Parts: sequence; C-alpha cells; structure tokens
Amino acid sequence: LKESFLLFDGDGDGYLTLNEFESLVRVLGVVMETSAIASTYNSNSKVRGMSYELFTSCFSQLKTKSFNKDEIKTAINVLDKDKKGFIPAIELRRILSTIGDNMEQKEITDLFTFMGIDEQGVVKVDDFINQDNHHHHHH
Amino acid sequence: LKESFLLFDGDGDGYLTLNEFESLVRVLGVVMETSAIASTYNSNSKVRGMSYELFTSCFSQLKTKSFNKDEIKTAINVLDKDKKGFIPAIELRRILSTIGDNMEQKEITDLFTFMGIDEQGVVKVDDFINQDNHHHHHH
Ligand SMILES: [Ca+2]
Ligand SMILES: [Ca+2]
Ligand code: NA
Ligand code: NA
Repeated sequence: LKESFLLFDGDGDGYLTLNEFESLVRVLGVVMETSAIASTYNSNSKVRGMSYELFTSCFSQLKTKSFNKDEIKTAINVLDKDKKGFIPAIELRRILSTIGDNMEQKEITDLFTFMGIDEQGVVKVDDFINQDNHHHHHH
Repeated sequence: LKESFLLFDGDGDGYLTLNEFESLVRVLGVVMETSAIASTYNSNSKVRGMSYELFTSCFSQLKTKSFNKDEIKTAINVLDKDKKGFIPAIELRRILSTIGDNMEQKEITDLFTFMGIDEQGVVKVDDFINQDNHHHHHH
C-alpha cells in the first residue's frame, strides 16, 4: 500500500492532507460518511498531516468499521437473483446490520425514514445505493 | 442565529449538511482545521444532518475551542504598532497559547518546525496568518 499512499501524497513530503486521505480511502473501497473519515483523520494526524504508518492503522480500522460496495452488492444480489431490482426492507436491515458496524438499529430506522422506506415494504436497490453514496458524501 | 442557519440550509429541511456546517461556522469567524469542524459534525448530527439546536450547542463549543481572526489580529497588532510586519516567535507562542485551546505546547513547536520558524527568532505576520489558514483548510 505504500506505493498508493505516496501516489496520493501530492506534494512528496510523506504526509497526506485530509482530502488526499479521504480520496485514497474511498479509492480503496471504504463506504462511509465523509465526516466519519475526517474525524479519523483529525484523531490520527500530526501537524504535518497523516504519515504512512498512521494511515495503515487508520485504514485497517476504517475497513472493519464499514463495508465496501462489492460486499453490499454481493449480499444484495443473493436476494435478487432474478434481477427484479427490489429487495425487502427488512432484508436490507439485516445486511446493513451484518456487513459494517457504523449503523445501530436506531440509525437504520432513521435512515429508512429519511429515504421513505417502510419496514414492511421493499426497497429499490439502484435508488438506495445511489442515495446512500450521495448521503455519505455530504455528511 | 436562526436566520443564518436557515439561510445556509440549502434544501429547506431544517438540517445542515457537513459542507453547510463548515461554511457557516467559518463565515461566523471560527478559525480551525477542517477535520476538527468535521469531527464535531460527525459527533453531533442525526442521520438527517445537523438541526438548529445541535448547531447552537456545537457552535458555542467551537467558539471556546478556537479563536477568530479579529482576536488573533488584535493580539498581534498590540506587539507590532509600528507595522514592521514581524513579531517574536515566542510572543506568537504566547498568543496562540492564550486565545484558543486547540494547540498544546508540543503542537505549537510542531507547527513552528513545519513552517520553519525558530523559537528564538521572528515571524513574518502576513505569511504566518496566510499559511495557517491554508493549513487549516487542508487538514
Ligand atoms: Ca503530502
Ligand atoms: Ca438541509
Ligand atoms: Na500502521
Ligand atoms: Na443548542
């Protein structure tokens, strides 16, 4: 990963800025709110920025605290093999409980309420993934 | 402050996004790292974003945890009334110790080392304020 770190270190000093950190972690597959990524940066950077070894520690921890888009998609596709485009909201709740731990049950309900998803109904998978990316980028 | 909050709430739902929060807090005079602002947002927002009452609590706390540019400038100008453009680095250290508490002594030293400022020397005030704004925006 050192090659990739240094690639994203735009000024060649061995430290990432906050935008370079966010951009690298997203490139590497992390799916989560910008402010949560920024918060990890704030707690694990020196004045100069984030060094390679703080980065690998943070990146390991981000990786546990979240999922990637391959992971969510595989789990969704398992329940829509016919490609109808929809899954049950409660099965989405299961998946999101299962694959990353940056949502508790109460945060899932608040997310479903925000998006207009009923607990006994279905969710349109493309719209959900798109809205959730968008949400994450702005929060 | 409610009028200003709702002004920066771009979609009229009563909640700020992370960029609207950062932009409003900066407009209101807060001087501090983006990732520290983002970290406060991450800890004090619901799924929908940041409500007016979470905002006024956060904003009060940001205000204590930092300074504004009027505050630093007044304190600098007190030591350069002749407008030479320079102050002693140790007097800058005093000021930064004094007027916001998001720097400890060790973070001041690391900042001075980063900018090439010697402890027994002087600091060029315009260059310092400019570099520090820049630093804060990218970290
Ligand atoms: Ca760098
Ligand atoms: Ca809003
Ligand atoms: Na490490
Ligand atoms: Na409040």
